[PDB]
Amino acid sequence: NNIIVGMGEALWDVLPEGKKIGGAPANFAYHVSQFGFDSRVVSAVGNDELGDEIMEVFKEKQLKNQIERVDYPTGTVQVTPCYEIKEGVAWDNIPFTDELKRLALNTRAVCFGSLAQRNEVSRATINRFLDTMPDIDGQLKIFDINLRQDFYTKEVLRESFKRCNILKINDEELVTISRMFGYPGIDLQDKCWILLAKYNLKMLILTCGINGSYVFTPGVVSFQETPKVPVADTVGAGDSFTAAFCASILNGKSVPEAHKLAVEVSAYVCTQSGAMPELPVILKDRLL
Repeated sequence: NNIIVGMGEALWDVLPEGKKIGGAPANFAYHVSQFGFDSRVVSAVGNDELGDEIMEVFKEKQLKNQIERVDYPTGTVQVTPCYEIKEGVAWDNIPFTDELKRLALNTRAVCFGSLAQRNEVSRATINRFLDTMPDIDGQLKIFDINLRQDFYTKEVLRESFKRCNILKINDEELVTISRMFGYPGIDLQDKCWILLAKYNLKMLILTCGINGSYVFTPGVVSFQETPKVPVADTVGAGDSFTAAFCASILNGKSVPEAHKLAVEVSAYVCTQSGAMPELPVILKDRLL
């Protein structure tokens, strides 16, 4: 089966200058659909104006979804270089429905993060989705760990490492994990090797910002420099990386080919103001 799912938060980044849609899930779903995949955003919003607004934007972007309405406000991040991630919100309460069960059974690749597991309701839904979803036929379960503030526990991380088969992590988050799990003093690569082997990962993607990015597979490292481009805004670039990497791997590309496309896609997205720019056709051609 066939469907690619981005699952987690969907919210408004409410800046003094106005508000903007945010959420790694929708961004991943969007970018994977640029590469011809049938994608769904799985989240929840409130029966409120902000929720209606989100749903209209996704309609406008032609972004297909299985978003439920729940009895909690649509999520927001109040922005002040500082972020208040409002709690007790709709995306903390994504329900595990009969329909979501069926979606999980039919899902080819999913990407999920840590933030949307902070609350017991969404955490339970996410884990049940993953445990329902098959993986014996090359399906991808991508944990784009994305640590936010202090919204993570050791148990949430450990269970997610167990459920995923691809981890995407940055070099500072890798330091944090290594501290939590008792190997802080070793080499960067050795930290990655532990995670790759311990959790039987197909791949581990390590991003190091201006210092490039790595993809680890057993016995093999792929490394790419980060291009310097004229940044408009980096919003959505990391999600577009994950989406392009996913698309490439599912298309049958090698890891080095996937890694290269992911870097180029991220670089392009950084040149654009919004999180969901239409991708260049010459980058889409890479999956021919």
